[PDB]
Amino acid sequence: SIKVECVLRENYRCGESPVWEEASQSLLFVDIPSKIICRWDTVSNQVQRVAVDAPVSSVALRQLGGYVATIGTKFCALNWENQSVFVLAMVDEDKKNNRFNDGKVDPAGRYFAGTMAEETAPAVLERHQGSLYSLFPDHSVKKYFDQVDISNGLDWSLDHKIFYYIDSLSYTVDAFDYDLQTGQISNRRIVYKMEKDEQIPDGMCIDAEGKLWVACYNGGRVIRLDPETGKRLQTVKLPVDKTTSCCFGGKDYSEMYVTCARDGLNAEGLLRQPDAGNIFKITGLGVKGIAPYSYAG
Ligand SMILES: OC[C@H]1OC[C@H](O)[C@@H](O)[C@@H]1O
Ligand SMILES: OC[C@H]1OC[C@H](O)[C@@H](O)[C@@H]1O
Ligand SMILES: OC[C@H]1OC[C@H](O)[C@@H](O)[C@@H]1O
Ligand SMILES: OC[C@H]1OC[C@H](O)[C@@H](O)[C@@H]1O
Ligand SMILES: [Ca+2]
Repeated sequence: SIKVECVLRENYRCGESPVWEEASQSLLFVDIPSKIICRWDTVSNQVQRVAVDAPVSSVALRQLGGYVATIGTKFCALNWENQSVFVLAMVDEDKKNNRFNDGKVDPAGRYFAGTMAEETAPAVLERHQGSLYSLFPDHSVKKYFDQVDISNGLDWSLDHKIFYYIDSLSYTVDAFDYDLQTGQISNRRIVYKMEKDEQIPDGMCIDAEGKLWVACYNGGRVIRLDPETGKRLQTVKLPVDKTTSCCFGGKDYSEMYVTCARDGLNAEGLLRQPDAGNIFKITGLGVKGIAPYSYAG
């Protein structure tokens, strides 16, 4: 029943931030070092790209039209019709060598995204240089906490009272109390401790049953976690090791899309993993996900 299929063979260097746009039946994502925001029309099977001038680490839908994205250390807005990209807000202005990493829109339309020191190789970087931010609908930015190694996967409970969060080099999935009307968070705690063979926790999405799916970078898998118990429910393996993120999409959010990377693989690794950097689809998981929220500014 569970089927893993490589569905887009474009060999991205580090595919990240998959988000399903049901209005266009398209998958949006980024290829970070390639400095492109990608939109894959799954019907026509055509990919369109917007080139940007710095590494781009996440993309989200913008409610009023178009898209938003994290490029370098700037929150940016994109009009797809004119390919125009402009800055909404900047962060980490006191940092020499930082960039945004993962980001996602909360259930009130705020664009959460966190930063990291820039890497020279995978997970080789200055420690604790990142912070978590959110871009509010009025374009102001809230700073939540600092000392982040690599800001990564994040999502919100279905009752909108819990915020789930991954700093990759903590090797844990954490939770906070979260207030929907204000976007405030409180009382960080560990919810899941990654096993050795699960490697580095990367991207994460919630499903319609309130369980969490986490992409395991270097672990060649996604895992399903119960945040209520702190236990793993399921593991699904993929034929690429550097699985970076996941989201639900397609008909009624019943299909999972998984991004991955070829950056960091040596000659032998590339040969063992011919689909490194491609987009995968997983069907038959037996759960559906939920629609992404759109940025409200
Ligand atoms: O550290 C290697 C990779 O780990 C996963 C991060 O999301 C990505 O930005 C980073 O480049
Ligand atoms: O001051 C009370 C208010 O504090 C903020 C909460 O989001 C709101 O629901 C509550 O009513
Ligand atoms: O959302 C389900 C659970 O997720 C983990 C949180 O630490 C816990 O407080 C919450 O009840
Ligand atoms: O309520 C503000 C915003 O919250 C996110 C929703 O996806 C968007 O439609 C809404 O406009
Ligand atoms: Ca990531």
